[PDB]
Amino acid sequence: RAPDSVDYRKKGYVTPVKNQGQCGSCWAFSSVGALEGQLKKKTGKLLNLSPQNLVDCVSENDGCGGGYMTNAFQYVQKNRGIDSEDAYPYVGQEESCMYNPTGKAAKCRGYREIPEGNEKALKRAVARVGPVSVAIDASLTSFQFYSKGVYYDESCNSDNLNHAVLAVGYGIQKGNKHWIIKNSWGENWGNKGYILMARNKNNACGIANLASFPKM
Ligand SMILES: *[C@@H](N)c1ncc2cc(Cc3ccc(N4CCN(C)CC4)cc3)n(C3CCCCC3)c2n1
Repeated sequence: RAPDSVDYRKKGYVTPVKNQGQCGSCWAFSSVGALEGQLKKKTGKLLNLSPQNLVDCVSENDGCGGGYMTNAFQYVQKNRGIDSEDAYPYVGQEESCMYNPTGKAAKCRGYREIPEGNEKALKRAVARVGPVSVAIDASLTSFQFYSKGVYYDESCNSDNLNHAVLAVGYGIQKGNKHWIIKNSWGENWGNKGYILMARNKNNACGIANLASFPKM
């Protein structure tokens, strides 16, 4: 059976929480987070990858205007690599693509998508693969000002996907099952940059509607 609790932060698969600023690059941080997890799993090394590389170079996405994680993974595969954060620093603004092979830190062989709305499939992926990129409805004031506990709001709309984050684990808190989510709004947001979101509560906030992970 799959573990009843998994927390990749404890296994050293997760880099520190970042702050995306005003740029709508949540999709880039979500993608990089998933790649960072696979890189650690494959090479045993953990390092910050470049979301700016993705913002400036994934032509299929809209830079600071938004984009999909699947398109980001496809880029890394076709481009044959993505630079480290140190080599291509985050600025928080769209600029011409400056990718350079010299700073390459990871590669990608493709990606897989989680069946729409299937939390059991998402659980399997987090348990057997690692951190997974996911999209959610983060438009509610209750989410914006989250501080502690298992987040659940009857007003969340699973069809209103407007933000991308990273699932780095799952567990239970005071009898309530949850997903451990890494956001990209800085360490001062939520619980040191993280939020626990309701698990197995009918795909709350659309947690399993647009999930995917990279193949390495
Ligand atoms: C995260 N900070 C963030 N900010 C703004 C977002 C806008 C969108 C919606 C969106 C815009 C553009 C695209 N691409 C370009 C056009 N092609 C046709 C499709 C891809 C995709 C999506 N998002 C998304 C919300 C849902 C999760 C992914 C990001 C924004 N996210």
